[PDB]
Amino acid sequence: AENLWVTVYYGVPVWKDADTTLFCASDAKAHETEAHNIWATHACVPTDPNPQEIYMENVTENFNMWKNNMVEQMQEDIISLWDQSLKPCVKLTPLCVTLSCTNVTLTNVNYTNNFPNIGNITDEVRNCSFNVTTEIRDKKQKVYALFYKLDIVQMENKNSYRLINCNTSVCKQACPKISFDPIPIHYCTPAGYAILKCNEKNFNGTGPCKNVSSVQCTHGIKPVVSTQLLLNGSLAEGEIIIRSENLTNNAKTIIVHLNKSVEINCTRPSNNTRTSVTIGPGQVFYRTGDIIGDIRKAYCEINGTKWNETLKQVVGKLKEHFPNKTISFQPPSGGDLEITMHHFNCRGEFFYCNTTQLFNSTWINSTTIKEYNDTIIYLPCKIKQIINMWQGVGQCMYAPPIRGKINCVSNITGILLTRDGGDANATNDTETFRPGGGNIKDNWRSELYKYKVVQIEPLGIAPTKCKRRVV
Amino acid sequence: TRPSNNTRTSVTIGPGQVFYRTGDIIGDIRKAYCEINGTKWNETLKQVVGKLK
Amino acid sequence: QSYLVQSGPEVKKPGTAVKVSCQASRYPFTFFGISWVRQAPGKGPQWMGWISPYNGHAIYLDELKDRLTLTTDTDTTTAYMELRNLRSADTAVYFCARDHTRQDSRGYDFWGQGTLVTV
Amino acid sequence: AMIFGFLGAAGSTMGAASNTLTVQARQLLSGIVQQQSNHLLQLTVWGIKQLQARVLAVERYLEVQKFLGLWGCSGKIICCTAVPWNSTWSNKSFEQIWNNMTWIEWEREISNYTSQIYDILTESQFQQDINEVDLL
Amino acid sequence: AMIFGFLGAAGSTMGAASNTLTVQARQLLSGIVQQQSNHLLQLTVWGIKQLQARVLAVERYLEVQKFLGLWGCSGKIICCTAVPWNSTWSNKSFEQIWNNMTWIEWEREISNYTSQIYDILTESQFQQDINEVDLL
Amino acid sequence: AMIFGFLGAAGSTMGAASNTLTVQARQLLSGIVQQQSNHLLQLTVWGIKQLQARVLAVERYLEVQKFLGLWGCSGKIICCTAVPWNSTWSNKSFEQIWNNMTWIEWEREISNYTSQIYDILTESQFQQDINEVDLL
Ligand SMILES: *[C@@H]1O[C@H](CO)[C@@H](O[C@@H]2O[C@H](CO)[C@@H](O[C@@H]3O[C@H](CO[C@H]4O[C@H](CO[C@H]5O[C@H](CO)[C@@H](O)[C@H](O)[C@@H]5O)[C@@H](O)[C@H](O[C@H]5O[C@H](CO)[C@@H](O)[C@H](O)[C@@H]5O)[C@@H]4O)[C@@H](O)[C@H](O[C@H]4O[C@H](CO)[C@@H](O)[C@H](O)[C@@H]4O[C@H]4O[C@H](CO)[C@@H](O)[C@H](O)[C@@H]4O[C@H]4O[C@H](CO)[C@@H](O)[C@H](O)[C@@H]4O)[C@@H]3O)[C@H](O)[C@H]2NC(C)=O)[C@H](O)[C@H]1NC(C)=O
Ligand SMILES: *[C@@H]1O[C@H](CO)[C@@H](O[C@@H]2O[C@H](CO)[C@@H](O[C@@H]3O[C@H](CO[C@H]4O[C@H](CO[C@H]5O[C@H](CO)[C@@H](O)[C@H](O)[C@@H]5O)[C@@H](O)[C@H](O[C@H]5O[C@H](CO)[C@@H](O)[C@H](O)[C@@H]5O)[C@@H]4O)[C@@H](O)[C@H](O[C@H]4O[C@H](CO)[C@@H](O)[C@H](O)[C@@H]4O)[C@@H]3O)[C@H](O)[C@H]2NC(C)=O)[C@H](O)[C@H]1NC(C)=O
Ligand SMILES: *[C@@H]1O[C@H](CO)[C@@H](O[C@@H]2O[C@H](CO)[C@@H](O[C@@H]3O[C@H](CO[C@H]4O[C@H](CO[C@H]5O[C@H](CO)[C@@H](O)[C@H](O)[C@@H]5O)[C@@H](O)[C@H](O[C@H]5O[C@H](CO)[C@@H](O)[C@H](O)[C@@H]5O)[C@@H]4O)[C@@H](O)[C@H](O[C@H]4O[C@H](CO)[C@@H](O)[C@H](O)[C@@H]4O)[C@@H]3O)[C@H](O)[C@H]2NC(C)=O)[C@H](O)[C@H]1NC(C)=O
Ligand SMILES: *[C@@H]1O[C@H](CO)[C@@H](O[C@@H]2O[C@H](CO)[C@@H](O[C@@H]3O[C@H](CO[C@H]4O[C@H](CO[C@H]5O[C@H](CO)[C@@H](O)[C@H](O)[C@@H]5O)[C@@H](O)[C@H](O[C@H]5O[C@H](CO)[C@@H](O)[C@H](O)[C@@H]5O)[C@@H]4O)[C@@H](O)[C@H](O[C@H]4O[C@H](CO)[C@@H](O)[C@H](O)[C@@H]4O)[C@@H]3O)[C@H](O)[C@H]2NC(C)=O)[C@H](O)[C@H]1NC(C)=O
Ligand SMILES: *[C@@H]1O[C@H](CO[C@@H]2O[C@@H](C)[C@@H](O)[C@@H](O)[C@@H]2O)[C@@H](O[C@@H]2O[C@H](CO)[C@@H](O[C@@H]3O[C@H](CO[C@H]4O[C@H](CO[C@H]5O[C@H](CO)[C@@H](O)[C@H](O)[C@@H]5O)[C@@H](O)[C@H](O)[C@@H]4O)[C@@H](O)[C@H](O[C@H]4O[C@H](CO)[C@@H](O)[C@H](O)[C@@H]4O)[C@@H]3O)[C@H](O)[C@H]2NC(C)=O)[C@H](O)[C@H]1NC(C)=O
Ligand SMILES: *[C@@H]1O[C@H](CO)[C@@H](O[C@@H]2O[C@H](CO)[C@@H](O)[C@H](O)[C@H]2NC(C)=O)[C@H](O)[C@H]1NC(C)=O
Ligand SMILES: *[C@@H]1O[C@H](CO)[C@@H](O[C@@H]2O[C@H](CO)[C@@H](O)[C@H](O)[C@H]2NC(C)=O)[C@H](O)[C@H]1NC(C)=O
Ligand SMILES: *[C@@H]1O[C@H](CO)[C@@H](O[C@@H]2O[C@H](CO)[C@@H](O)[C@H](O)[C@H]2NC(C)=O)[C@H](O)[C@H]1NC(C)=O
Ligand SMILES: *[C@@H]1O[C@H](CO)[C@@H](O)[C@H](O)[C@H]1NC(C)=O
Ligand SMILES: *[C@@H]1O[C@H](CO)[C@@H](O)[C@H](O)[C@H]1NC(C)=O
Ligand SMILES: *[C@@H]1O[C@H](CO)[C@@H](O)[C@H](O)[C@H]1NC(C)=O
Ligand SMILES: *[C@@H]1O[C@H](CO)[C@@H](O)[C@H](O)[C@H]1NC(C)=O
Ligand SMILES: *[C@@H]1O[C@H](CO)[C@@H](O)[C@H](O)[C@H]1NC(C)=O
Ligand SMILES: *[C@@H]1O[C@H](CO)[C@@H](O)[C@H](O)[C@H]1NC(C)=O
Ligand SMILES: *[C@@H]1O[C@H](CO)[C@@H](O)[C@H](O)[C@H]1NC(C)=O
Ligand SMILES: *[C@@H]1O[C@H](CO)[C@@H](O)[C@H](O)[C@H]1NC(C)=O
Repeated sequence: AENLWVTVYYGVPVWKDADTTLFCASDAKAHETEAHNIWATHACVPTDPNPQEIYMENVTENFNMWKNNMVEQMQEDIISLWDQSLKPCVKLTPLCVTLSCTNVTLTNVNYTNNFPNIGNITDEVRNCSFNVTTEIRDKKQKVYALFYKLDIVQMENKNSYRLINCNTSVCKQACPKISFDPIPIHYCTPAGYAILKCNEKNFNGTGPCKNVSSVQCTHGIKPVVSTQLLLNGSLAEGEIIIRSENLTNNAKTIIVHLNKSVEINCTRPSNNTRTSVTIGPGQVFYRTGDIIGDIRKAYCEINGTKWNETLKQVVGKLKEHFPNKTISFQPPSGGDLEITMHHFNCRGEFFYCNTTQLFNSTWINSTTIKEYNDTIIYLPCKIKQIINMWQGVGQCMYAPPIRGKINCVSNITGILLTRDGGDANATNDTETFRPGGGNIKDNWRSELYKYKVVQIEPLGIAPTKCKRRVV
Repeated sequence: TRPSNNTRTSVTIGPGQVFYRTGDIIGDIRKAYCEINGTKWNETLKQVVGKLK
Repeated sequence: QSYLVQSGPEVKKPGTAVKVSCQASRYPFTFFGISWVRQAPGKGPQWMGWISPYNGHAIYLDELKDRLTLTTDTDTTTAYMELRNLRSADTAVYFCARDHTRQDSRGYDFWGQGTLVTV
Repeated sequence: AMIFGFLGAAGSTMGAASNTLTVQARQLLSGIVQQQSNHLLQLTVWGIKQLQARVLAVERYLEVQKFLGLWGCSGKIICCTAVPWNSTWSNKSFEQIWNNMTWIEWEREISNYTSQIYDILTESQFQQDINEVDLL
Repeated sequence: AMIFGFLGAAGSTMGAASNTLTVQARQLLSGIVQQQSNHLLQLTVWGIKQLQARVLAVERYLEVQKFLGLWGCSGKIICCTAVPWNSTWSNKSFEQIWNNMTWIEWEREISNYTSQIYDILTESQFQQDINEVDLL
Repeated sequence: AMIFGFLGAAGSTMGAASNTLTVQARQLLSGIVQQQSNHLLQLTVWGIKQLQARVLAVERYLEVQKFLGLWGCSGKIICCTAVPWNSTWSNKSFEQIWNNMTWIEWEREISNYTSQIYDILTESQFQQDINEVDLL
């Protein structure tokens, strides 16, 4: 009608998709330990004591993981924090010298101290001697250290070795006061932005979400790093979810998200001694002087029955996406040591566990129920000190040994699989999935899959019958 | 133009440090040079002296 | 978008109970209210009740207050109407009508084909 | 009737959503980004992100306040204007807007004319001031 | 009667301190921090402390200005509202406030109800705009 | 009569330049500096130079807005005041200003009394609020 005039409404509930800067927020209780954690440093503002989560009722929003800019932002921040925490630490250039290594010799009895009989570290370490510089540059001293065979590569003149990194890059020694413990990080937004949260229990990555809610900061996200299994994550609400950018494309990694946690219990039974030498002015190098007492390979304990159950529900969901085919699991077919073995961290010691007993089975038709009694699965693990976790992007690190025995207990929350292609043989009613794949980004798509950053647009223009009163 | 034909070869001078050098110069070997049209420069140098005067 | 379909005709003996279901599809079921009207042959439509498929709130007519109850189902998007103590004069064509808008409709947008019941 | 949270009335029609304008307006500049933040601490990885977050929050607030000043609506939640509605931006009646549409659907419908409407609102306010100077 | 400096009337009662409001209001955003500042010169130790002083001086100004807009008091030194005084925040009479109390003493007395009062003030301005749209 | 661009009417007299105020006013805070900017990307040579520009663009807008608020002219393009003109700042008649001078020439003429005029305008708005509290 003629009686309609333009009216300006301030505070309108409207948003649009946007990309912005997210800052950190961490709980104060985990703070004030003076441990100088790498990730959630002192710079994080205190979290909100009373977070607000608002349910938006008649709202359908389009969510799309695999295209979420919060995942790329988190990766940029995680790498950036890693590099700066190592900047003040000590360079290990003097250790790129010729090493003359021999078999290790130890003095103890320690008759296996436990049930497992995986083996002993002897034949897994070498006793190497070399020349370094004292605090005075024109004086040389001969020292010795115990190195894992993974950290030293032979060059020539048998019984003469060198560190692996000495032809790729220089490696810094992690500062002793730095802590690797992942503590939760809350990603927040500037005022004038918001985060949309999808509350659907059974929601794959993409598509409309009919149960959106509004929040201001994400939940506590741990920067835990792993390769084949997601650890210490958040369980699914409804049931197991299989999320893949395209299940038809075999180049895309499949993410499995468990609704029931499975315990993994890893320990390093050996007893290493930390000793320090001076390699230069103000530079001190921490080495494993000796390993006296218990000597046994590192291992992880998995309850056999739980894994078989968890591996049985998962194949149930797989058969839905692959109807008329049998599902089998196989160990990784090759690649770097981070891909072929389960890599994680525990008190600063970096593990590489085999995990071949977990992923070697075939589920033909479930014709009959097969019952077996409880067993414990022992997974041999290897330790490494020269660490390159960012695929040769970040700064290489050397991890000083940790005194004493090491034990860690963590949850298993998901699996990163990789289906393999084929034309004729692979179509003979069989599908093999192998653990591992993707990159570290997929370790955080599993936490940030339910979030979406939007920009608020509080200015509304509407027709009403109110006319401005002219003077 | 630089008519020569240089070869880029690399050696390792330290851990992670690689030095690119001219290993050899095989094939064409001639001093580098620049070509200017003589007539154009005469004109451009001739108008300029006009403004300077 | 949007279309309401009822069930087939029924021939029920007097005194029995009859339930007629109107199925809604191709539109957001919970956004628009549902109304039921009956149109006896050779007569005009009569308003019976209005049911909100969002919060279940219902409105009835006094004469049908103690005899008629309306229920709504969300998962399959179907509206049910049950009537008991079927008098001989209840024979009429029954319609399910969608509201014009989401609030203060003042009109019915879409109807059903009708369900003639004989009593 | 119950009070709503931030964006709690995003899915309700305009007639019911416009009763919660102060909920969204009260959160535009104020947040936990302005805390005390518990090796230059202000140059760390998360010292820079907090800084530019503080500047982001201000610009978003001033981007709306810039228009309110031009249109003469400073200090108003709902501000009436002297610009007649043009039945080319939208010709929906009262019931087809305030009882059948959400603010998100509507702002998408007239999305092509928001820039045109913004210019008209500024020009209208300018004329009122011109017509006042040479009237008193 | 003489003009005071910045905060020169902090010790005087309200009745006399309210005659110097423009002295404090005039120094809220402008200072020597916005000068030209006489090895990136803006990454030095004091290149950063000046940058974060400029952003700080802006948020402090916008924090007060945000509330003035919501309450409909934009562009006013002393603004009257339509919110009746509730005799639970304070039941002192005229002489017991404007002739016996300083602004610092009083703002501490009602410090428990400022947040409640702020929300009431915002809601009151909202009702005025609602009552005006459906009146013209 | 044709529309001008930014600063297109800088050479015209006041009577003609005053009809193009919204052209300059519309460009005071909005610019391409607030884009997404296509080794921390925000610490590079031009990452810093962009951040400083964003803060500068906000201070310049708020510097003018501070004065509009103190004088009671918030949300107006042309604002009338109650301060009589003093024939010591300039004693030129109507035609000698609005038909013979440009805004640049004039602002240089009264440049010695701009600071004095600003203070008076703030003091005048203060009296209006004082005279209103003790009148209602
Ligand atoms: C998935 O999640 C799960 C669960 O969240 C993860 O599993 C958890 O992981 C955390 C961290 O990895 C574990 O916490 C650590 O526990 C150990 C062991 O605690 C026992 O021993 C304590 C005494 O330690 C002494 O003895 C041990 C041998 O037993 C020896 O190895 C050690 O060096 C030391 O000599 C006992 O006190 C403790 O009992 C009780 O202690 C507390 C009271 O004091 C009480 O509150 C506890 O609840 C507990 O009941 C227990 O018997 C701790 O040693 C370790 O402590 C470090 O970290 C904390 C902060 O977390 C810090 O306050 C400590 O000071 C210590 O920090 C040292 O090491 C840091 C590097 O790691 C370094 O940064 C620090 O500066 C400090 O080092 C400095 O001081 C030392 C000397 O102290 C010096 O040598 C250094 O050079 C340097 O100057 C943690 O608290 C959980 O136990 C574990 N939970 C389970 C169930 O397994 C799992 O890892 C996650 N998985 C993944 C993949 O993420
Ligand atoms: C998510 O989406 C859904 C769906 O889109 C949305 O649900 C709507 O919510 C709004 C709330 O804003 C509802 O509108 C209200 O409806 C109230 C109930 O109205 C019905 O009942 C009225 C009689 O009820 C009285 O008597 C009964 C006992 O019989 C008693 O229990 C009640 O408490 C009450 O006292 C009846 O009159 C009314 O009829 C209206 O509507 C029909 C059809 O729409 C129309 O034809 C009529 O002409 C008449 O207009 C209806 O049958 C109602 O009480 C309430 O009214 C108050 O507010 C209005 C606002 O203007 C005032 O004018 C009025 O005086 C009252 O103060 C209001 O109208 C709407 O009905 C819902 N829609 C549906 C389909 O259920 C959610 O809100 C959305 N949620 C979010 C978060 O987005
Ligand atoms: C620090 O703290 C101290 C103490 O808290 C504070 O001192 C107070 O300062 C205020 C200034 O704002 C004083 O209030 C003023 O007092 C003036 C003097 O009042 C006395 O004298 C009046 C008569 O004086 C006239 O005649 C004499 C000659 O006889 C001549 O010298 C004078 O100049 C003047 O012409 C007399 O009427 C007055 O009586 C009042 O007070 C008593 C007791 O309080 C009361 O019972 C009466 O009913 C009457 O109200 C008193 O005896 C006064 O002139 C002045 O009045 C002007 O301002 C008011 C403001 O409303 C106008 O209404 C009025 O018309 C005048 O224009 C004003 O009242 C106050 O007295 C001080 N208190 C004390 C204890 O000394 C400092 O200011 C503080 N400083 C800072 C920086 O914070
Ligand atoms: C850069 O600088 C230059 C110089 O400083 C400046 O040029 C000036 O531009 C302004 C524009 O704002 C000119 O002012 C306008 O002049 C218009 C023409 O006025 C003359 O002609 C009038 C009659 O013309 C009518 O009839 C003819 C046919 O004969 C027809 O073609 C025309 O289109 C028109 O219909 C005549 O009446 C007028 O007389 C006025 O001026 C004389 C002397 O100045 C004075 O003595 C008279 O008393 C009378 O005032 C003149 O001879 C004119 O149409 C136009 O009027 C409109 O605007 C005014 C605004 O107030 C309205 O009041 C009026 O009703 C009309 O709507 C306006 O006056 C000015 O003349 C230019 N100066 C010169 C020297 O050329 C540029 O603008 C500058 N540019 C920039 C970018 O800065
Ligand atoms: C209040 O809002 C509702 C809902 O609005 C809609 O949903 C919300 C959530 C927002 O997204 C809105 O943007 C959106 O519009 C309004 O309900 C709509 O009302 C219109 C008008 O009545 C109606 O459109 C007519 O439907 C008639 C019946 O539908 C049958 O046929 C369709 C065929 O549609 C085909 O084409 C469309 C695209 O054009 C396709 O999407 C669709 O899939 C089909 O391919 C069929 O789909 C149905 O199942 C039904 O069988 C239909 O006959 C009409 O066609 C005639 O239209 C004009 C007359 O208007 C004639 O001149 C033509 O020649 C055609 O013959 C219209 O298509 C919408 O379907 C309703 N939507 C819903 C969800 O109910 C409501 O009107 C509003 N109230 C007001 C404004 O008061
Ligand atoms: C690793 O080899 C070094 C030799 O470089 C061993 O150090 C010596 O061991 C002999 C044998 O007991 C001692 O007599 C010497 O005193 C040790 N020191 C030196 C400087 O020779 C070291 O014991 C070996 N470690 C292990 C675990 O086998
Ligand atoms: C975790 O999810 C699985 C499905 O992946 C759930 O297993 C289903 O449980 C229901 C209830 O007993 C059965 O009816 C289904 O047949 C099961 N599905 C399969 C594939 O076996 C399991 O219950 C969930 N567990 C928890 C704790 O939520
Ligand atoms: C993880 O495994 C270790 C050993 O494999 C468990 O340590 C045992 O704890 C019991 C206490 O119940 C002791 O009696 C044993 O002596 C311990 N074993 C050894 C070798 O010391 C540990 O309890 C396991 N963690 C969890 C959470 O079950
Ligand atoms: C382990 O090593 C430490 C350090 O040398 C030693 O004191 C201890 O006796 C060894 N054995 C055990 C059981 O701790
Ligand atoms: C787990 O299942 C495998 C078959 O894949 C079987 O060989 C093994 O015995 C089972 N273990 C337990 C503890 O049930
Ligand atoms: C599997 O193949 C059979 C025929 O060989 C077919 O009947 C059946 O429908 C197929 N399964 C599915 C889930 O389509
Ligand atoms: C284990 O894996 C091998 C190949 O790696 C396969 O041939 C075998 O069938 C699997 N199962 C068992 C019980 O070895
Ligand atoms: C130039 O050098 C390259 C690289 O050694 C060689 O392959 C080539 O034959 C040489 N001559 C010419 C004409 O390119
Ligand atoms: C309405 O807008 C159109 C362009 O959007 C314009 O052409 C038309 O003139 C406008 N209506 C009126 C009455 O000016
Ligand atoms: C005054 O405030 C109190 C809470 O501080 C409240 O309970 C009371 O109702 C208020 N008075 C009035 C008249 O609303
Ligand atoms: C005009 O200004 C001068 C100082 O610039 C001042 O002395 C004079 O009093 C003013 N005029 C009036 C009427 O106050």
